[PDB]
Amino acid sequence: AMATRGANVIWFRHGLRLHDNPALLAALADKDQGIALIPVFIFDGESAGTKNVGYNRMRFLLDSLQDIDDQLQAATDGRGRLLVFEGEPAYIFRRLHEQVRLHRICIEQDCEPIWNERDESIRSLCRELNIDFVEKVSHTLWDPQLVIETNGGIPPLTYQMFLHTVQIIGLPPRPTADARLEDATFVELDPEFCRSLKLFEQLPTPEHFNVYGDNMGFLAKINWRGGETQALLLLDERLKVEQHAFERGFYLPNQALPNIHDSPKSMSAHLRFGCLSVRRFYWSVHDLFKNVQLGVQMTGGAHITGQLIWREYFYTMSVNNPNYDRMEGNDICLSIPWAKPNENLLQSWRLGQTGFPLIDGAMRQLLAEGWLHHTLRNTVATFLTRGGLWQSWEHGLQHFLKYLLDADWSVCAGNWMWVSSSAFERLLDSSLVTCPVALAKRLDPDGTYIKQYVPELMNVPKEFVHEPWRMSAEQQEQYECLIGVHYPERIIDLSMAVKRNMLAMKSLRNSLITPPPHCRPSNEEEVRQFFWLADV
Amino acid sequence: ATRGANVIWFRHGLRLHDNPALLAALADKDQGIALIPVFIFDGESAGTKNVGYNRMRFLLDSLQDIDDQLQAATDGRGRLLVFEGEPAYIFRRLHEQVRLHRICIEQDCEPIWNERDESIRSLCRELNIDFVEKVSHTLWDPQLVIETNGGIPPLTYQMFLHTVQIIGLPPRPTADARLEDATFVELDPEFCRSLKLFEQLPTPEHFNVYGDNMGFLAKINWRGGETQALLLLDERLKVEQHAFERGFYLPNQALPNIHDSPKSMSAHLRFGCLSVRRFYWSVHDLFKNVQLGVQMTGGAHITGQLIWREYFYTMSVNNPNYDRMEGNDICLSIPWAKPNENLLQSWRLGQTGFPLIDGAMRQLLAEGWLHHTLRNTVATFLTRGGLWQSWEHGLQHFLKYLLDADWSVCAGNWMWVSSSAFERLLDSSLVTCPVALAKRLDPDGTYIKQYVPELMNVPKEFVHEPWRMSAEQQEQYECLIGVHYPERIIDLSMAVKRNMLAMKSLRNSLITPPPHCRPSNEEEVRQFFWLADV
Ligand SMILES: Cc1cc2nc3c(=O)[nH]c(=O)nc-3n(C[C@H](O)[C@H](O)[C@H](O)COP(=O)(O)OP(=O)(O)OC[C@H]3O[C@@H](n4cnc5c(N)ncnc54)[C@H](O)[C@@H]3O)c2cc1C
Ligand SMILES: Cc1cc2nc3c(=O)[nH]c(=O)nc-3n(C[C@H](O)[C@H](O)[C@H](O)COP(=O)(O)OP(=O)(O)OC[C@H]3O[C@@H](n4cnc5c(N)ncnc54)[C@H](O)[C@@H]3O)c2cc1C
Ligand SMILES: [N+]
Ligand SMILES: [N+]
Ligand code: NA
Repeated sequence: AMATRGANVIWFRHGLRLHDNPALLAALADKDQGIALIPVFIFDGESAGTKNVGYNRMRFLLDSLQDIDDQLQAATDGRGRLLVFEGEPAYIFRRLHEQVRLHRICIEQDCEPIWNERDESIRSLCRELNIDFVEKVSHTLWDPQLVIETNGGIPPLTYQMFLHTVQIIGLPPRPTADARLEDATFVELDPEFCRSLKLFEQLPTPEHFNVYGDNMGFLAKINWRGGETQALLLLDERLKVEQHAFERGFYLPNQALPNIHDSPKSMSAHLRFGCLSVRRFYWSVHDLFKNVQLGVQMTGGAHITGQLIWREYFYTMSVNNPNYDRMEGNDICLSIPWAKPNENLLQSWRLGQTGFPLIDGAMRQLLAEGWLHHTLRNTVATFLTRGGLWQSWEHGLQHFLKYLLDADWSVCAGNWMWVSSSAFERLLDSSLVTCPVALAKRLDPDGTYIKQYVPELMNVPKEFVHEPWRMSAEQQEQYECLIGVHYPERIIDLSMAVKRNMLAMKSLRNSLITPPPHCRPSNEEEVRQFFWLADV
Repeated sequence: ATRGANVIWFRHGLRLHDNPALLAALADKDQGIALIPVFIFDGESAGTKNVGYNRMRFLLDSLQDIDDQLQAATDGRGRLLVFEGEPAYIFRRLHEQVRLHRICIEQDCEPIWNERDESIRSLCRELNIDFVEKVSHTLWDPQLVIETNGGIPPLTYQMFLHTVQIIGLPPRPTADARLEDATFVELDPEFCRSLKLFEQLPTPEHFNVYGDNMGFLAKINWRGGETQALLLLDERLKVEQHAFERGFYLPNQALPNIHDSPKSMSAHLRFGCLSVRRFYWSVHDLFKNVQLGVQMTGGAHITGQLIWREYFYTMSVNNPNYDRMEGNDICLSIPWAKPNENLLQSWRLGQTGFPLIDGAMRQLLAEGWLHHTLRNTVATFLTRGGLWQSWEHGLQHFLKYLLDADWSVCAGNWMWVSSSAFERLLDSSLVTCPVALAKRLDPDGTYIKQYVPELMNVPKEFVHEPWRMSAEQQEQYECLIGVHYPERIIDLSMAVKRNMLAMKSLRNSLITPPPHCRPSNEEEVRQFFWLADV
């Protein structure tokens, strides 16, 4: 009877939330005619970033599915559930269509080109089966196609060009209303069909996908809880923080040092899985201040609002570029003659065995927890590339894409290229941006951060903790820390590396004479904010 | 002959643009009511009581500007009439010659102008003259702001913003005045003589003001008047545009430039050569159509600067004692040292032996304008950060030699800077150190060698701390301390200890801080002083 009436699918990939979910609303729009809802997620070997993934992000993802499932049950008195499958989407959806007739398959759009093949196969399937393929934009602030269209059919390569494009377009859509689940119908599937199509009964663990709690030697430290429920708690906290900050005259972040000793309050992973709607984030910041805004005069939330648009910028840049995550064949990235892969240096970098305390601390925190402050992401990225080992950013990106809790394909690639390959931004070759030691004394004066993530430095006194090599032979003995034994010797000479790298970047500028269009800082001031530079 | 005429009486508001009083005066043109443009040197109007050569010249420049514009727009028919004498007496005598239907003025909100204005109000009642007053010297009607804040002025800049956020945007500038078809009066030549109507604009010397500023030849770098004001606004708008395009918003991003071109409109704003509403709205309209929600846009800081001016003007409105410590409820009573006339005079003359202080005080005498950071420096040095003398001596000297010198803005800043005992950041010799400050503000001593000529030959390594030259170096560079350049008049190290202690005692004797004019928070201090995040 109900199986004859039919159903709509809301297919989660990203967009892992019930709030501001226009695809979900569309799936629910046929309630009146008794048409059921089938909420589903499919472990694909790909979807939601599961191809190149580590334990920390796997756990975060599983947390977010568990959250959706929980909310589903709670609001339907147990009738509704998240159906989690493992297998190929086209195969799964064709079989499900047989069991109960699918009126619509509804998705939140995934604008990155690495999702095009997956989605075309479902679009193609929907044609053959006469299913309505409903695709709604809500992972990004605006319809990236609209932005690209308004910018002459190509993507803005510069943050400021990006703002100039959306200023023409106007404010982004507000979040949609909440979904009404109380009166939804859900399907009972045949238990033998469920066995056959690999419908999980309990949500799988990371180990089931052959992903274990060991990140290159480090015991995974789980400081975040994935999911829409947490995402909304974190939003509240951040809105309060913004309010206090404004009240106390703090506008731009340059008015306070980056704080790397901070609690795990970041919503970056939540934004990447859509546990938090970026439109809800944008608009609740806007509504919090706009009332108290007086003309063109500074109001609250200005910077945080711009942060969201940085996300928008990189996502949008990627849309029509399958080569976004590499240098060769990528026409928005400069061709820079990086050194040949040196696996020894690459592993040392990956492991936090470089011999520069701050780099090592950042990399080890990365492996353990899967999240770094923007400023530490700059520092290890700069060190790996232009300001250091002169290794291609592509090695850095593949490492980040695995061990970060966020690791948005487009955003991670974008920041990597922006930082490493903007040859014509000469500030970026300066040592105030390069020097990991001076930056350590600024970010971590007392060695608190360094001693935490580089525990062999624990007894080295504050005087030497940033520069353990300056200890004498005797001192290294006294503090149980021998350079080349207990803690690695610096794997490269930074001063000569910087001299060599500048020359090479200047030589590259000379051969182009004129800068081709590439992903780059809008201007020098933008670089200064972006690296949180100390006036100087 | 009972035709009638309206007076537009300039005191401040020295401009034809955005002049609702002028517009009101012109509004009867169709009934053939003439216009009589009037300025009166009455001993005090437009800050002419305690005035030096430089500002008198700026003022005369602005009067000349109005007169030239009046002539150019009427083929010589319209003239600015400038009298010397007492306003009530002058308007009474004028009214006998030609019936006055209205006397129109831009409001002067400072209490120091209440006696003058009430005397004309009273005269208008008696003579059946309509006394018309318009708000256009300030952004909002200061009375409204005060009513909105519980009947008392906001003592804090943030409290002030909070108060105007409730009221909404300030009025836009008015349309331009249409003078071409206007009528003017020809008075009786004898009446003109007996009433001391000038034929040519007076010079400062007519008022016993001479081009010598405490031994300093007056250097006129500024041109008074609306015409010049409108040009400077255009230049400034282009600056804001380029500043926004290159990413600069808060300007903790750029060092203060103390040796910049004479581009400030501070004096023009004080005299009303430039409408503050035109400034506000020109900035706003430049960026609002490219602002997206709550995101940063252009002109944020400059707009705020206009608000600081509003903040201080408003605060003074109902406080005749704004310019002094005793009897002044919004100023903490601080036990300043009794006057030391030698030290005060050394401060005025730039004979303190600290190059930056001396440089700034001499620039002040010669040119009558200083960068905000230099005003801060010489102000904390006189009081609190140095000599421990009352800000009152600082104010009276500023009110004389500055090109701007708004009674309320000047007093308000002097108090904010000198007497905010509870902002401990202001205690730190690190924001009171003129040597460290000079090395940051003027690394090559370019500014110092200009206004302190005797240091001209001192190498860069020594120009900020000349006393560090050996006997031989002092001789070689023609700068003997105590001889060519005075010895430091005070030991700052010991002074800072002494001063911090006194301020601490003050804070400790008041268990709870009374309401007083003060910074809103530490971050505000940081921007106000242009501090290096250190
Ligand atoms: C080498 C490198 C790789 C990076 N990879 C990622 C990534 O995979 N995913 C990711 O979200 N960010 C990435 N970033 C940018 C940035 O460091 C993180 O977004 C930031 O650290 C998140 O912390 P937060 O939530 O407290 O940021 P906030 O300053 O509080 O900003 C809030 C949100 O705005 C967005 N945002 C902030 N900065 C950027 C930025 N530079 N580019 C794009 N969006 C931004 C993020 O969604 C962030 O969560 C990378 C930066 C570098 C240098
Ligand atoms: C002891 C002391 C006395 C002062 N006396 C005066 C004075 O008599 N008249 C005066 O206009 N300013 C005064 N100021 C404030 C300030 O230094 C000047 O307004 C500024 O130097 C003018 O330069 P600018 O036009 O380039 O400023 P901008 O930064 O370009 O600001 C533009 C306008 O905003 C207003 N503004 C800026 N800062 C302030 C401020 N702190 N308080 C009130 N308004 C401000 C002024 O009208 C100024 O012209 C004083 C400051 C101190 C510390
Ligand atoms: N969204
Ligand atoms: N003169
Ligand atoms: Na993110």
